[PDB]
Amino acid sequence: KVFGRCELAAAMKRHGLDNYRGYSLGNWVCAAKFESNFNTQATNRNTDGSTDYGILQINSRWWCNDGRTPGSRNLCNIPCSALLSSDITASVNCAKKIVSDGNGMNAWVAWRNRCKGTDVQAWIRGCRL
Repeated sequence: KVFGRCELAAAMKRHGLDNYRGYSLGNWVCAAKFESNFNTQATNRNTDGSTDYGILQINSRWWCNDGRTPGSRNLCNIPCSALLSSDITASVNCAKKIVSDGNGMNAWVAWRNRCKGTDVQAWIRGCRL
């Protein structure tokens, strides 16, 4: 599913992402924009052989099992395919684990390069929330 901007903000809020670990909703929406362009089915293969999955491009080296990432872990205890659902529950639950890990949202490189320090509130402006 390709979410609308406000539609995803509402879904993220419903699922408890607003100010999770102190990161406002705009931060999460901005990270989703640049990671996946709001497309739950986004995938992208990395040079190391891992793959990024879903709206928040969660990676198979640590967080999910795809069966093809040697040496990897599955710390969210989910198949990576769960991260491609129209229902963002699995992505959210795993993202909360990730953002709790130490480096906050710096775990998402697109967030650190394109969202961090910006006026992220723009991403939820106008939305019925």
